[PDB]
Amino acid sequence: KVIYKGDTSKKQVAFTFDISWGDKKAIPILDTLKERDIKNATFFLSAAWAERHPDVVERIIKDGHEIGSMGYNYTSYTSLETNEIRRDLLRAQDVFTKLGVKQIKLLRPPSGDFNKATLKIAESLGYTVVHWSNNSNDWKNPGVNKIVSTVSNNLKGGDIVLLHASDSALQTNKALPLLLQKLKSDGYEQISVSQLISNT
Repeated sequence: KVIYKGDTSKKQVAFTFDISWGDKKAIPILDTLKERDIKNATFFLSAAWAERHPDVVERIIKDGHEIGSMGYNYTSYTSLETNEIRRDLLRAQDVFTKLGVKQIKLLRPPSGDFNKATLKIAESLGYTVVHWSNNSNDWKNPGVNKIVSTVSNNLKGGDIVLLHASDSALQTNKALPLLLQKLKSDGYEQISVSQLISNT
């Protein structure tokens, strides 16, 4: 009931960007996506961050991208009671609505940590939990070439690719045109995570 990937027999993939902190890297990444004509990437946002940087959220919404939740506080759901998790998710949705975000259907739990409890809660709140199938490791800043080869050497149809647009991502923007070119030249289509889910 978590989604790791979409239809493996079709040439559609989802680039996803997590943002848990920062005020410098997301906007240039957004400028790059616009310049390369991508209007349907997916961004998972910590709502504590979003509340502090509504200008960045505004830009994500304006350019057309899908937004998913990463809760409010950036602490692991596996280390929390049931009610604490529900409350974090509710606080987050409250913030997202005030920022004008279309109602959240998608959840990426902080740090990617979840268990059985988390999933049922998420289901109780109407959320689909989203993981990934292709980790760029861009948060490690291993070099542009390494980000590009990690994603592209392993690229399969249906992939959900993990990238970051937080201020930890020093090289993601530099890698992004090369990633998008690889997609186009090899006949893959970049779609949002919701588009990918419905296309399964």
